[PDB]
Amino acid sequence: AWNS
Amino acid sequence: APSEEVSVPGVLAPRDDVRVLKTRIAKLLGTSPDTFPGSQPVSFSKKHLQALKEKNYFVCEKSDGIRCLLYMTEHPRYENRPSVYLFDRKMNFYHVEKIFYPVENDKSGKKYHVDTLLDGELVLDIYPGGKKQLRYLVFDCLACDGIVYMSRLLDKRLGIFAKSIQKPLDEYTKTHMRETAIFPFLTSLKKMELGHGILKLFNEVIPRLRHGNDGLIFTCTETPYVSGTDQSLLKWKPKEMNTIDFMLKLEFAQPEEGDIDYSAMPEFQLGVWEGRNMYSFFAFMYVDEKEWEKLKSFNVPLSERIVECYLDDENRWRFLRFRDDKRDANHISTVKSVLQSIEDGVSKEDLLKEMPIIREAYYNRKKP
Repeated sequence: AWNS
Repeated sequence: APSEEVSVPGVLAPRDDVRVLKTRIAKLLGTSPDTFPGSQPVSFSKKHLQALKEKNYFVCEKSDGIRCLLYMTEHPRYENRPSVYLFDRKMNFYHVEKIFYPVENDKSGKKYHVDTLLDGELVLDIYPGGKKQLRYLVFDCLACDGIVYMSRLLDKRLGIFAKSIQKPLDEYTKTHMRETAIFPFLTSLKKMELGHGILKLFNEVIPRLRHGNDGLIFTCTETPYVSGTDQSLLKWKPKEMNTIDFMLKLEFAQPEEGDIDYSAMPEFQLGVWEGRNMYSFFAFMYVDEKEWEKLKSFNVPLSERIVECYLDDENRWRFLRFRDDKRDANHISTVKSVLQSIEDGVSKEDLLKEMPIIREAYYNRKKP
C-alpha cells in the first residue's frame, strides 16, 4: 500500500 | 533469520587534547587543523582502464573495516609520555593506551617515536577456533620521525615505514611473545601487488583472507600523497557489493475461490523510503522455490520489514539479510547514488581483460  | 564487526580500541580523547593534537599535526603537515589530512579515493570508472596503462600502479584487497590515521607523539598533558592516537575522517581522536612501537636497534628500549603519522585500516581477523584478532594494516605513511614524506612517492613512503617502524616491531615481536600478546592490535604492512596482479588477488589472496572484503584499491606509485580526494587513488567494487536496503512486502494474489494459500510463492515487493512516512514501489525481489522454502524455514514474519538486497549477474535483487536495526529503508537519494555507482564502474570481466596489456605496458616503461 504505497506510491508508484 | 539472517541479520547482524570491529571498533576502535581507544577511548575518545578530551577536547583540550584533540585541539592541541590538531594544531601539532597542522604545523607538521602544513594544513588546516580541522581539515582531514588523509586521502580519499574515487570510483573506478572506464577512463581508469587507460590510466593503468599510462602509469605504474599498486593493487591491494580493499578490506572492510575502519579507516583511520595513526599518530605517534607525546601526550598533550604530561610532558614526556609516549602516546598513540587513532583518528578517522571525521576527526574523532581516540587515545590508544597500552601500546608502544620499538625504535630500530634500540638496546635500552626507552626510545620512542614522535611526529609519526601513518595511513592504515583497522580490520578484524578470524583465526581457527572462532578466536578473533584486531589488526592494523598500514598502506601509507604521511610523516615519519619528523619528516614529511607527502612530497615523496609511495615506494619511499612505505620504505621509511618499513625500515624505522615495521622491521623493529617484527624484530621485537619474534623475541617477546607474551609482551606482544598484550597489544590492543597487531600492526602490520598491507600486502600489495603490482597493478596487473589482479588475478593473483582473486584466486589466491582474497579467498584466503581472515577478514571481510569489498573490492580492490589501486594506488599510483608515481604520484605524491594528496590530502582529500585523490584522482590517482581508485576504489573498484563488483556489482554485488552495492547493496540497498528496501522495505519488503509480500503480496499474495487473491485466489479465485477459497482462502488465500500462503504456502504459494507471493510477490516480493521492494519499496524505497522517500518522504518521512511515505514509501514508493521500486522493484521485485527474485526468489526461487528453494529460496522460498528457505524463507518459510525461518518461521518469522517476512512482510513489512527492512531487508538488504544486492544486484545479481542477472540484474535482479536477491535477498541477503534482514535489517532489524534500520528504522527506515535507504532514502531515495542513497538509492539513486547506489544505482549510479552500479550504472558506472567497470565489470570484473572487462577489468580482467585489460590486465595482460597493463602488465606489458608496465614492463615497457620500466627503468633499465
